Amino acid sequence: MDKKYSIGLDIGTNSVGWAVITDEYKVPSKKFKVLGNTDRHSIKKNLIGALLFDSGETAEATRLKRTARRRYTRRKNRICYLQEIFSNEMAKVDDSFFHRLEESFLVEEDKKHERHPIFGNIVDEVAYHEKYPTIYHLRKKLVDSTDKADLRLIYLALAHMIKFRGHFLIEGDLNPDNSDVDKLFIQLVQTYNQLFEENPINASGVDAKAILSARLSKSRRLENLIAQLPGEKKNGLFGNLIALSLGLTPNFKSNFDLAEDAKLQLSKDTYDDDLDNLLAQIGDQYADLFLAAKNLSDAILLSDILRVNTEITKAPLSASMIKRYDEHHQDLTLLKALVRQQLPEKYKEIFFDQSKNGYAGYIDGGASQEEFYKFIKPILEKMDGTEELLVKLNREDLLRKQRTFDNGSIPHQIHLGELHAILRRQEDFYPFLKDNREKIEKILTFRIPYYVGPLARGNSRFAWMTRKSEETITPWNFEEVVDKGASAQSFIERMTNFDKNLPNEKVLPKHSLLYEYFTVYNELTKVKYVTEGMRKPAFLSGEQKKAIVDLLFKTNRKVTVKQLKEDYFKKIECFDISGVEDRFNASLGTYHDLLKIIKDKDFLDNEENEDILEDIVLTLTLFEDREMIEERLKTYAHLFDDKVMKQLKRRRYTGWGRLSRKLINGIRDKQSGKTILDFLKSDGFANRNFMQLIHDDSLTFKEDIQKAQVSGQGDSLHEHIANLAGSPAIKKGILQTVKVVDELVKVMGRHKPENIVIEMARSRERMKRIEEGIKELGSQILKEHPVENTQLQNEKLYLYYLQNGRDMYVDQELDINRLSDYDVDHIVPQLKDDSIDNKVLTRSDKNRGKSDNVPSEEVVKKMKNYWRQLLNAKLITQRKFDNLTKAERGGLSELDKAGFIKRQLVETRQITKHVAQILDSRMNTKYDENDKLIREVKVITLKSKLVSDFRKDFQFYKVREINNYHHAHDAYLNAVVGTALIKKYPKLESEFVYGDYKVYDVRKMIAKSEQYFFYSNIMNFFKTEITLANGEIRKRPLIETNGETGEIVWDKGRDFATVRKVLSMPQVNIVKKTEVQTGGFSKESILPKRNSDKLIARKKDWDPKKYGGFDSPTVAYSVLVVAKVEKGKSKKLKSVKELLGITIMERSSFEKNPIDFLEAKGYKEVKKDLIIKLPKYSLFELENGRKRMLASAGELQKGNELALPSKYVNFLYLASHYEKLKGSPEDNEQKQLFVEQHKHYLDEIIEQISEFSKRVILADANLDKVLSAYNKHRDKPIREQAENIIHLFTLTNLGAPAAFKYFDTTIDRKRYTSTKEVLDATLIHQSITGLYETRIDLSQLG
RNA sequence: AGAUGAGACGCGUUUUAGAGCUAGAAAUAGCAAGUUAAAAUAAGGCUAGUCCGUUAUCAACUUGAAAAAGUGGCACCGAGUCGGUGCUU
DNA sequence: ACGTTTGTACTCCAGCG
DNA sequence: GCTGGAGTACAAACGT
Repeated sequence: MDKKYSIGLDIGTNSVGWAVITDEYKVPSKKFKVLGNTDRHSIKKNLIGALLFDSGETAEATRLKRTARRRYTRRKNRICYLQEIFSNEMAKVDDSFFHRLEESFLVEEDKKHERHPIFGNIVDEVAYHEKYPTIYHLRKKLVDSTDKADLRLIYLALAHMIKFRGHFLIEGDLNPDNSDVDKLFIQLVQTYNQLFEENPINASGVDAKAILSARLSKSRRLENLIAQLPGEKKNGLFGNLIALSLGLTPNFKSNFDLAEDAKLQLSKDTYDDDLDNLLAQIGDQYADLFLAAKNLSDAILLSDILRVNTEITKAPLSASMIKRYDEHHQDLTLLKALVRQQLPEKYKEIFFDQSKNGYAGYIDGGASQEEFYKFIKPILEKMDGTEELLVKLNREDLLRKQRTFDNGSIPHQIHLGELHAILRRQEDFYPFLKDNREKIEKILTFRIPYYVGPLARGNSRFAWMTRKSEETITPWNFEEVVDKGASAQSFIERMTNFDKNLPNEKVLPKHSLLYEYFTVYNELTKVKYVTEGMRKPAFLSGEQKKAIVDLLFKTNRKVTVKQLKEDYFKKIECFDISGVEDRFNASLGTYHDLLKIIKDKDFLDNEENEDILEDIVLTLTLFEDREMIEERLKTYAHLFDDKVMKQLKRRRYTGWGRLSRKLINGIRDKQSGKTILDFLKSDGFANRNFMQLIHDDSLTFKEDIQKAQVSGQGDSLHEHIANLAGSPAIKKGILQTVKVVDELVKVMGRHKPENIVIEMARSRERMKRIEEGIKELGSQILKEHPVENTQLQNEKLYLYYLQNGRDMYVDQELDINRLSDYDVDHIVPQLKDDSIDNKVLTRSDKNRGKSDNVPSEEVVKKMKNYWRQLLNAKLITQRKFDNLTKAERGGLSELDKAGFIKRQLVETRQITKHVAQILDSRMNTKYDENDKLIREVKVITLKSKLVSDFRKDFQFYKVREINNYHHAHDAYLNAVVGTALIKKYPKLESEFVYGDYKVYDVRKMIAKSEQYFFYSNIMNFFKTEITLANGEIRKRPLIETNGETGEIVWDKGRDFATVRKVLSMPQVNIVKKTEVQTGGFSKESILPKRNSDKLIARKKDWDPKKYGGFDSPTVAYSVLVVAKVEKGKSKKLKSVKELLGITIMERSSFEKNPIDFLEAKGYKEVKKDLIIKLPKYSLFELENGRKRMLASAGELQKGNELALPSKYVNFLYLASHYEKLKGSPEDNEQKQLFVEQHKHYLDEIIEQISEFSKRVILADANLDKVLSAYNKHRDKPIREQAENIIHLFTLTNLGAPAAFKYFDTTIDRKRYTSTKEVLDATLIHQSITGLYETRIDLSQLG
C-alpha cells in the first residue's frame, strides 16, 4: 500500500509535462483497461507524458468589440432622439420621409416607397444633387443664407452633424488659449524650458502661425521653423518634436542617445505603447512635453483643415470643405488635360482601371491616398508642366477627399457652433426650433462620463451605477435621475486595482507623495558620500540624507549628483559622487507642480496637510470630468483660493503606483516601532532598501507579508487561480497542472507522493558599449584596428572588444585574428557564471595559480590599474571588478560562497511560489494534535539553469524540433534533479522546498575547509571528475552518500544508464487537449454580392445573393450523423453516414434542439442516440498505426509522433553547433573529431524520416521533392547540412501541416482536406493524461 | 511585471440614391463624369436596459434539475509508439 | 458505354488609425 | 502570423 513515488512537472504556456518516478529514478509502466466496443482490453502504458493545448487569450479584443457595440448603440439612440423631436413636423413636410430614410439600404424590388429617399421623385433629387454636390455645400448654405429652407434639409444637415460629431479632447469652448497654434507653441516651448532651464530656447519674436500653418511642404515648414531658432538643429530634440507635431515620423534615438531605435509617429495606432516604452527608457518627466507636442499637432492639423477666412463665413468647416472640393475639381480637369496631351496611351490605366492604383482605384477601388500618390508620382514626374501638382503632392494636398482619415482632429464645438448658427438663422421660421434649441444642442454635446459607466438596471457585469428615480435616462434628465456621487464612489471602490503584496489593501497613485518620498528615499539610501580623509565609502546618514533631500530635491527638482555634493558637502557641509549616477533621477515632481499651482510652501511642508494633498492627488488622478473634480475639491475650498482652484482644475495627473499605504506608512514592527518609510527615513547603520526590509527574517515584515497574503484569494480552486497575478496563458497551464496532479494521484491507487517537483518555463547594444568605451579611453579599436563592432557578436569578439583587445591578466595586447593564442577563463568556476562579466579573456596567464579565487595577489597587482581604467571607461562592471579584486579583498570568503549557493538555489519569480502554494495546499490537508500541517508532500521548485547544465554536461541533449517528447523529458529530468538535491542535501530544504522552517545558515554550512558543500557549486556532486582553476584535476568518489544518514543516492554507473534508457524510450503519452471553439462567428470582412451559397446573411431578411455578407464560418464542433437522404428523382431513401460541422450560431440553435435542426438541414429518419459530438483535436486511429486529429468538419491534422533514437538527436545537436561549442579547446577538438568521424547518420536519418512519412504521413510528392533536394545538395558542409536537416522535421511533426524550407527549395504543405476515411476508424477518447482511454470502433456504429 | 474595467472620435466595408451622351440591329467603340449621403457594423437574446452577445471553463460512462460526486488489480523480463510471463480475481 | 459528379494541387486571404 | 475557408483548374471515379 506504500509506493514511495514522486511526480515531476514542467509547466509551460502551451504544454504541461509530467512524469512519475520511483526511488530508483525509474518510471513505472502499468496496464490500463480501455472501454468502448472494440476488442482491446489492456494497454500497457508508461507513466510519463505531456499535455498540449492552445494558448489562453486575454480579454482586450472582447473589451474593444464590447466598447464598439456600446458606441454603435448610443449613436443609433442619438439619431433616434433627433427623429422623435422632428417627427411631428416631418410628418407635415413628408409623412413617409423617415421610412424612406430608414429603408434606404434595400433594393428597389424590396422598397415600399420610391427609390430616392430625400424628396421622393426624380427631378427634385437631381436638382438638389446639382445644387449641393456634397453635404458641406448644404451646411454652408444653411449657416450663411437667411432664407426659409426646407425642414428636410435642416434635418439632414443636423443629423449629419449629430451622427459624426468629433472628439472631446478640449474642455470648454474654443478660445485662442487652447486652439491657436501660436499659444500652444509657446506652451510647448515653456514646457521645454521648464524641463531643462539650462541652455533654453527663447521664442518671443517668432510667428508660429506664419511658419507652421503656412501652406507648405511639412519638411520645409520644419526647416523654416528651425531656421528661426539659432541654437537648435533639425535633428535636435525640440526639432524632432516640431517634426512630430507637423506629422512626420522622426527618430528620437540620437536625441536621448538610446542605442535602440526610437521612431515615434502620431498617426500609428501603436503610439500609445511606443510612448510608454520610450518614456520607460528616457524617464517620465518627458510626458507632459510630448503631450504638448500632441496638442500642437492637433492645433496644426485643425488649422490645416480649417484654413478658410472665417471673417467672411461663420461656418469655417463647410467653407474649408468647399475649397477642398473646388481644388479637387480643378486639379481633376487639369490632370485630365495633361494626360490627354502628354500620355494618351495610359489614359485607360489611370482613369478607368479599378484594379490598378490610379484615380479609378482611388475613387471606386480600395486604394488609399498613400498608394494612389505612390502610383501617380512617377507618372507625374515623367511629364512636363506638372510642377504645381508635385508641390501639392509633397504636401499631401492633391485630389483630396472630404471624408478622410485625418478628420479625427475636429473637436465637437465646431459642429456645435455650426448647429447654433443654423438654429439662430432658421429660428423665427419654425417655432419648435425656438422651443427645442437647447435639447438638440444637449443631444450633440452630451457624453457619458468615465465614472458613470453603462446605464443598467441590474443585469450587467460591468455596471456599478445607482439611480434616484426609476425612469428612462434620456440625456436631458440625466442629472435629475443619475445618482452621481454614489456612482463615483462605486467607481472608485471597484476600478482601482489592489496590491500584489496586500490583496485587501489599496494601491497609491503613481504621482502620490507617499510613493514619491518612497522611491526618492529608496534610491537615496543606497548612496555613499566621499569627503576629505576617509578610506571606506559609507552610505548617507539618515539625518544627512533627509537634510540633503530637503535642501536640494525640494528646491531644484531633478538634481545633479555633482551639484549634490557641490551643494551638500562643498557648500552645506563646507568640505569641497558615490553610489549614484551623474544626476539623481528621482524627484518630487508632484511637489513642485503643486508648488507652482498654489504658491505656498508651508501648506505642502506641513505634515498635517498630508491627507489634503493626498486626496487632491488621488482626485486629479482617477477622475477626469471637470464637474466631478470640482465637486470633490469643493470640500477643500475654505483652506484655499479660487485662482489655485482653477489651476488645480486644469492639472490632470495620470497613472497608478504598485504600493499600498499600509505597506509604506501602515506596517509597523512592534519590536522597533518604525515603518518602512521610517526605515528609509533613518535606519542608523543599515539604510537598507525596500526589498531588504521586506526580505528580512529578523523583522516581522516577512511574517506580516506571509500572513496578510493568506486568505487574500478565495477558497475555490478557480477563484484562487482567477484573481492571481500573471497572464491567462500561465493560468491555463496552472489549472491543467492541478488537474494532472490530481489524476496522477488517482492513478497510483490514491497514494500521495513524496515530492511534486515544479518547474516554470523560462550586437548593436554591444557595439554602442564598445564604441563608448573605446572613445572614453581613446582606444585604437576603431582607429588603427578596423571598426566592425556591429558584426562582433561571438563570445571571443565580445570579450576582445570589451577587453580592448588586451588580455585581462596578461600585461600586453593580443592579436585579434589569432584567437587561438587567446583563451577564456571563468572568474568563479565550479556558481556557473557563464556571463561575459566573469568570462574574462586571458591570452597566456592561467589565473597565475589558485584554487577558487580568480586572481592572485600578483595578478591583482597586475590588473589593478588597467582594470580601474576599464571600469572608469565602463568596460569592467562593478561585479566583474569585484570578482577581479576579490584576491586583494580576501580571496574567496565563506559569505561569497553562501551567496553563490543561494544564487543557484533560490527562485525569484512569485508565480512559482504561488503555484507551489496551490499544490501544497491541495495535497497537504491533515493537521496534527496542535493544529500543525502534516507535510506528506515536499513541494520542490527549481530554476532552468540547473536542468540546462544537467543537459549540457552529461550529453542528454535536447533539440526542440523533432517531437513533443521534450516536455515530458524535461519533467522527468526535473524530477530526478530535485529528488537528488533533496536526497544529497536534505538540510537545504529551507531554501527551496515550500514552507518556512529550520532556516539554518549557509554561512557556516559551507565549512570553508576540506572535510557538506565547500566548492563554489551546488550541482558538482554529479560530476565524476571535477576540474580545477589553474589547469589541475581533482577526482571524486563514485557512489555518493549523505553526510549523516547512510544512503546511496548517486551510484554513477547504474543511474546514467537508467536515465539514458528512460530518455531513449519510444512511447510517452502526448495528449492534445480537445477544445470547443469559441470566438467570432466568422471573418469580419463584408464581401460584395455573390451567386454562390456560402455567404452568411448579415440580418434576417437580407438575402446575400443581392446584399453580400460574411464568409468562412468558424466551426465550434462536429457531429457524426447517420441518417437517410434524398437520392435520385424518384424519392429514394439512401442511407448515408456523414460528418457535419456546427457553427457557433448553429451551435446555439442546435443545442436548443438537435433533432428538428437536423430534419430542417436535409436529413430524414436520423438516429438520435447515435449523435457523437466531436470537438476540435479529436483523435482518430487508422490502419497500421496512423493517427489523425480533427481540425474542422473537412480538415484533419497530423496525429503521430516520431521517436528518434538518442544517437541521432545527439548528433543533430552536435553538428548544428559546430562553431558554437563554447568549452575547452581539447573538448571542442574531440567533439569535432567525433562529428567528422560519424556523418552517415544523415543518410540513416533520411531513411528514418522516409520510412515514417511513407508510413503515417502519405505526402509522397513532398517526400520525393525532399529526397531530390537532399541528393542535389550532397556535396555540402556538415554544419550547413545539419540546420536544414532539422528544418526538415516539420514534415513529420505533430499538429497542423506547415510550409518549410530545405536549403534553397521551399516545400509547400500537404493539407488533409478529406474526412471520409475517418468514419471507418476508431475514435479515441483520452483523459487529461491519456492513460485512461475509450476507443469506439465507428465501423460497427450504424 | 501583469491582469481585469469605464468614456469617446476618425476611417474602412456592403446595398441603395446621385437620370450618363453619340453611332451600329448587335458585338461594341469614342466622349463626358467621379469627391457625397442613408442604413448595418458580429445573426441576435429577454430580464426590454441609451442593457447583454468573441474572456475564462469542457475526454468518456453512471447518478444528480443543476451544482457536484462516483467508475479502471499487482510484480518481473524486455522495447519502434508499447509487447510478453507469473500470482490473484 | 456515355458523360456527369467528387478528389488533388495551387493560390489568395484574413478590420484598422 | 497561423492556419482554416474559399475559389479554380484538372483528372479520376462513377451513376445513369
